[PDB]
Amino acid sequence: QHYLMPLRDNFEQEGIRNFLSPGSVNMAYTEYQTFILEKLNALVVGTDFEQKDTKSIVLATARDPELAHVFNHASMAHNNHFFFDHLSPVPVKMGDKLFYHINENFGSVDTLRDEMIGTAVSMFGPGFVWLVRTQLPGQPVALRVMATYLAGSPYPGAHWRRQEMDAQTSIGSSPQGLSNGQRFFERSAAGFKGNKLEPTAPGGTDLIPILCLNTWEYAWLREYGTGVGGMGGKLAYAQSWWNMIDWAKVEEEARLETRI
Amino acid sequence: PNKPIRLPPLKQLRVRQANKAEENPCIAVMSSVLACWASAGYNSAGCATVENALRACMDAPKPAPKPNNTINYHLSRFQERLTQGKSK
Amino acid sequence: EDLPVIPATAVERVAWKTLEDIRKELGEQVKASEFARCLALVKRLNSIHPDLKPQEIKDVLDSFRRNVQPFTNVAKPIPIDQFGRACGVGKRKASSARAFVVEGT
Amino acid sequence: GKGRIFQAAKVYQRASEAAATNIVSGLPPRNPPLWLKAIESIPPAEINTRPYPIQHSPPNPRARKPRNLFRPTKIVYPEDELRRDFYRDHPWELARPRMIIELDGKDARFLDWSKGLRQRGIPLSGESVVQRQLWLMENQGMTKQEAYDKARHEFYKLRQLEQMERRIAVEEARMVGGYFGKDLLTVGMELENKTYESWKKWATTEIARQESARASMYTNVVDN
Amino acid sequence: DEEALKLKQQIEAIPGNFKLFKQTKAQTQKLGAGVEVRYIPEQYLRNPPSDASLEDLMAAQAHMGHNTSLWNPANARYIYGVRQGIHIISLETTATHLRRAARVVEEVAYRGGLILFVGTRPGQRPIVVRAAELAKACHLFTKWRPGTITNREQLLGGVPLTVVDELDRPLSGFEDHLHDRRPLAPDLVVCLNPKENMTLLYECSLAKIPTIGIIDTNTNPSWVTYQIPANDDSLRATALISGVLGRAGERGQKRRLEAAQRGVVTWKTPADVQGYFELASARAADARRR
Amino acid sequence: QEKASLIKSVDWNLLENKFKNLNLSFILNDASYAERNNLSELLNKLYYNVL
RNA sequence: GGUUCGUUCCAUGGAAUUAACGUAAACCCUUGCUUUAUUUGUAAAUAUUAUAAAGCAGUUCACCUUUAUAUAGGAAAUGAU
Ligand SMILES: [K+]
Ligand SMILES: [Mg+2]
Ligand SMILES: [Mg+2]
Ligand SMILES: [Mg+2]
Repeated sequence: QHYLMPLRDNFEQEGIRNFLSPGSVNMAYTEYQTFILEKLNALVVGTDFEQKDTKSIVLATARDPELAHVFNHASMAHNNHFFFDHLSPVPVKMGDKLFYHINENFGSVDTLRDEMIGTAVSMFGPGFVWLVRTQLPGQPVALRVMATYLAGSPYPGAHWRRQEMDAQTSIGSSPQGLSNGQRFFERSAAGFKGNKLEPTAPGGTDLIPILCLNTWEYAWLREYGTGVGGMGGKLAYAQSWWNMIDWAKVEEEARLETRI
Repeated sequence: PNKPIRLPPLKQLRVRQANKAEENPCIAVMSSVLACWASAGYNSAGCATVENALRACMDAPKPAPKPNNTINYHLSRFQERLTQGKSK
Repeated sequence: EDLPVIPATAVERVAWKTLEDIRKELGEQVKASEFARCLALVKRLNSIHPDLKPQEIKDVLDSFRRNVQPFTNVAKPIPIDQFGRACGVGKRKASSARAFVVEGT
Repeated sequence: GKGRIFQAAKVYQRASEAAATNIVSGLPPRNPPLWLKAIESIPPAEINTRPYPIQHSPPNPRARKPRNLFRPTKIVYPEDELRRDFYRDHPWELARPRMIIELDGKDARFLDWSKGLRQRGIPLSGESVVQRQLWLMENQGMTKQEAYDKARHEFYKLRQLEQMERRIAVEEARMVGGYFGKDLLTVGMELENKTYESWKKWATTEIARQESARASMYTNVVDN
Repeated sequence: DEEALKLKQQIEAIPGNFKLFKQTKAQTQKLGAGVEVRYIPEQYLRNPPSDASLEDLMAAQAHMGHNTSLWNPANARYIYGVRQGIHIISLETTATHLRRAARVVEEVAYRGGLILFVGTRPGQRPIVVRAAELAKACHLFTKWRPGTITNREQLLGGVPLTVVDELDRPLSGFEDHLHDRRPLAPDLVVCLNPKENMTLLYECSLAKIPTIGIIDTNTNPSWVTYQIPANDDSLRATALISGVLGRAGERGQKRRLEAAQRGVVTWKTPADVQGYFELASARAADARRR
Repeated sequence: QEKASLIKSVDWNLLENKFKNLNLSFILNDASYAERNNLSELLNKLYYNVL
C-alpha cells in the first residue's frame, strides 16, 4: 500500500520559519497527504496499480474516462509533494546559469515573479502553477509558465488532464469565446478519435516541470488566512513563497545545455 | 441419453484421411452430358450448351493441392490425456 | 534490454550464418528449433542503435556474420568487327555454326 | 508389471557396502564417493505408507463397515455457506474482477474485522461481506440473517460512492478543460460492426450457395 | 526525399532523447509516495530467499495438487485435503521436506560434490541456470539423453574435464589422466519435474546417485531419494524451491573454500584419481632405480 | 566436422585470384604499391623463401 | 506426426548414443561460360569452328504459397538464366 514519506528537511516537525508554521505544514502534508493516500489505497487496493508509482498512475489513468477519480488522487499526491520538495529551509541565491537563462525567456526575474504570482490569483481556484521546460526537437531549451487546475498534470503523456482553461468563463459568444470554444472541441474530438494535435517527442521529454506552486485552499487558508483588507491571503502566500525557492535544485532539475 | 465414452487405450489416435478427398469436377459435368443424351438425344441441339461445358472443363487446369491438415499431430499430444492411455 | 531499438526497415541487411555453419564450427549437432530461437536473439540485439550499442554486443554479433562470396562467371560480349560483322556461334546436337550478321538487304 | 524396481532410497546402503571392502582382495578400500559422508546423517523419509488422513468433518458414526478410510477429506469452512448465499443474491458481483494471486501470503495479518468492511490489502468484494458477517454472527451473537443485513447494507453504501465518483470525476474534469478517450460503450459498438460485417459476408455467400441447391434439384440440362 | 529524411532525424535523435529521458526518470519518478512493493515476478532469481516459509510457499501456489481423479494414492501422506476438485498439499510437509533437501544440497557441496539441477520445461531454463551459478553446479534444461550416466563413456566422450585442487584452482600434470579417465557423474541430481523425466532418475538409482525431486500429487514418490511434496506445474513454486536449494549450495561452497584457506580439506582424492597416483609412483620408481 | 560439408566461396589468397592480370608489366608498374618493381620482391611476398 | 526423389530433414517417444557397407556425394561423357594452347585442324582475321587441360555454374535469383512456427513446396513457350 502507498504510504506517506517524510519531507525534505524535517518540515513536518519544524516547518519553514518564515513561510509555513509547523502546524500548517502538519495539516498541509502529514494530514492531507495521508487522507489522499487512504483514498488512493482503497481505489487501487486490488488493481494493477497496487504497486505502481504515483507518476506511473498519473500517466496510466490520464485518458481513461472510468479512472478519472483515481487520476485526481494520484495526480494530487504527486503535485503536492512536488511542491514541498522544492521548498528550501533558507533562502538560496539564484544560480548564474539559471538566472541568465530566465532573462532570455522572461526578460528579468521580476517579470517571472509577477507572472506566476499573478497567474495564481487570476485563476481564482485551486490548482498548481508550473515553470515548464519546453524543448522541441530542434528548438532551444525555452521556458514558460503553465497553470493547472484542481488536479492537472503538466507532463505531455498526461495532456488529457492538463486543465489549463476553465470552460465556464472562457467559452462564450465573444471573439475570444468562439476561439477558445473551437479549441475545446478540437481537442475533445481529436482526443476521442485518437488523432494527435501537437507532435511530441518520445519519452515525454518536451516538457520537464522544474518548479511548482500549490495554490489550494488548505495550504494557505490557515497560515495567511482569507486575506481581507490585503493583509495576508493568497497573494501574500505566493509572495512569501518566492523567498524559499530552492533555486539550486530548480537549476539542477532544469538540466540546461551548456550555452555559456 | 449417455455421454461419449472414454476411449480405450489405443496404439495411435488419428484419422485415416486427414485432408478431405477432392472429387474430380469434370466427372460431374459428364454426368449432365450423359443425362441429355438419355432424354433429348445424341445428335440433338439441346446438349450443345452442355457438351461445350464438358470440353471447357477438361481444358481448364486442375487446382493445386491444399496444405495438409495437422489434426493427427494434435491428436497425438492429447491421446494419453483424453483416452485411457497408449498401448503397444 | 532497456536500450532502444530501430525499426526493421532501417536495419542494415546482414548475412547471418546458417544452421550448418554453426554445426561445423562448434563441432556439435544443434537442433534447428533451438538454433532458430538463438538466431532471433541475434536479430533482436542487432536492432539496438549503433551509437548506443555497446562494444560487447558488437564483437558477439561479428561472429555470426557469413562471409561467403559466390563465384562470378560473366560471359564475354560478342564484339563487332571494324567492318560491322558480328560472329555468333550456335550448335545443335552434332554441329556448330558461325553466322556473320551485317547490315544489308 | 509395467513398473521398474526403483532403489533410490537405498543408494546409501548400497554405496556404503560397495565401498566397505575392495574388489582386489589384499588391498585397502579406495576412498568412497564424495556424497557418501554428506548424507551420512540425513536418512530418507518413510514413503508409501497410507495413514489415517485428517478428518475435516465428523465421519459418519452410523456406518458399521465404513470405506475410504485412507481417502483425503474435503475442506469445508463455515464461510462456504455464506459465500454461496451472497454471490447468488448478487450474481453480477462475479463480473467485478478479483485477483487470486497472492503477493507474499501475509494478507491475513492486517485484517481486523471489528472495524468495518474496508480492510488493508484486500479489495471490497463479497468476501469482505462474508468475513464481516461471520464476525458479527459469532462475536456479537447475531443470527445469520441479522448479521447478513447489517454487513450487506454497509457494502451498498460503499459501492454507491464508487459509481458516483466516476460520473462526477469526468464531469468535473471537463469543466476545466479535461478531455478523455473513447469510452467503453463506444469501443464496444465499433467491435460489433467489424463482426457484423463479417457475418454479412457469410450470409450472402451461403444464401447464394443455397440457390444453386434449389436449382440443381430439378433438371434443365436439355435447354428446351 | 523529405519523407525518408524524417527517419534520419528520429534515428539520430534516439541517443539524445534516451539520455534525457533516463535523467528525467531519476527526478520525478518517486515523489508522490512510497510504494510497499512486496512481490516482484523476477524476485526469486535476482535475490532468492535462504529459507522458504509457509507464507512464501502458499503465495507461490506450492500447494495446488492435481485433480483428485489423477492422483497416486502412494503419496497420500502429504495431502492436507480436497478443495476446488484438487488435492491440497500440506504447507508444513512441503517446508519440512524443503529444509531437509537444502541440508543435503549444502553438505554435498561442502564435500566437493558435483550437483546437477535438472528442470526440463518451457520456462524452467532461467531458474535452473540461476541455481547452478549460485551452487557452482551443472544445469540441464532440455531432454536428458538416455544413457548419459549408464552409457557415459560414449555420450560424454569428447567433453573436456579439468583437475582442481582444494581451492578449485586447476592443477598441472594430469594431462595423461584426462585422456583415459572416464566421464563424470553427478554426485547429486535435483529434478524440478520428476514426473516428466524418469529415465534420468532411474539411471541415478541404478548408478547409486542420490536425487531430490518435487513430488506432485500424481508423481510416484519412490522415484527419488528426498521428496519435496509441492506443485511442479507452477513456474512460481519451482523458482522458489530452486532458489532455496541454490542458496544452500552457495552457503556450502563458502564453508568449503573458507576451510581450505585454513588448510582444512573437507574431502579426499576420489578413487579414480587415487589409482592414478599409485601408478605414477610405480612409473617414477623405475626412474629412481634406472 | 569430419562429415560437415564445405561452402563454395572464393579464396582470394589463391595466386590466380590475387593477380587477375598475370603480366609482370601491369603487376610491377606501380599498380598499388610503389617501388616493388624488383621481381624478387614480388615473389618473396607470395612464396616462402628459404634463402 | 509431418515432409522428402530418398531412414532426406524437422518434431517427438517411461532409452537411446553410435560405427561400417549399400544409398548420397564424387567420378567419366555431354551442356553454357572463363583462361590457356594454334599443328597435322581453321577462308580471312583483331580469334569465331575444331582440338583439350584446368576452373565456374541451378532451382541460383525473382514471384506465389506455407503446418506445430520446427523442417518447405509450387508454378514449366510469354520472370531472369
Ligand atoms: K572451344
Ligand atoms: Mg504435475
Ligand atoms: Mg531417434
Ligand atoms: Mg551413387
